[PDB]
Amino acid sequence: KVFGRCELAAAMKRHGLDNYRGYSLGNWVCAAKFESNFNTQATNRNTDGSTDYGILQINSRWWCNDGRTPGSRNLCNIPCSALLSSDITASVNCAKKIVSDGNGMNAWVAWRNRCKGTDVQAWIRGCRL
Ligand SMILES: [Cl-]
Ligand SMILES: [Cl-]
Ligand SMILES: [Cl-]
Ligand SMILES: [Cl-]
Ligand SMILES: [Cl-]
Ligand code: NA
Repeated sequence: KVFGRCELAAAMKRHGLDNYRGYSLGNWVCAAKFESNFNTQATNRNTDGSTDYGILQINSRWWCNDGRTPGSRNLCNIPCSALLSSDITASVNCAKKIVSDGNGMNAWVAWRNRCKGTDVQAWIRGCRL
């Protein structure tokens, strides 16, 4: 599923991401835009053989099991394929664990390079929330 901007903002708000660990909703929408272009089916392989999955590009090196990342962890206790669903619940719940692990949203490279320090409120401007 390819979300619209305001559609995704509303879904993320319903799932408790607005101001989660102090990160306003626009931060999460901006991260999803640049990680996946709002596409739940996005995948990208990393140099070390791990793979990033879904709307927030969560990495099989630490967070999910895909059966092909030897020596990795599965800290969200899910198969990585569950992060590709049109229902974003699994991605949101795993992202909550990630953002709580000490490094905040710096875990998302695209957030750090393209959202951090910008006017992220623009990503939810005009949306009925
Ligand atoms: Cl957009
Ligand atoms: Cl915001
Ligand atoms: Cl594995
Ligand atoms: Cl949902
Ligand atoms: Cl933080
Ligand atoms: Na893994």
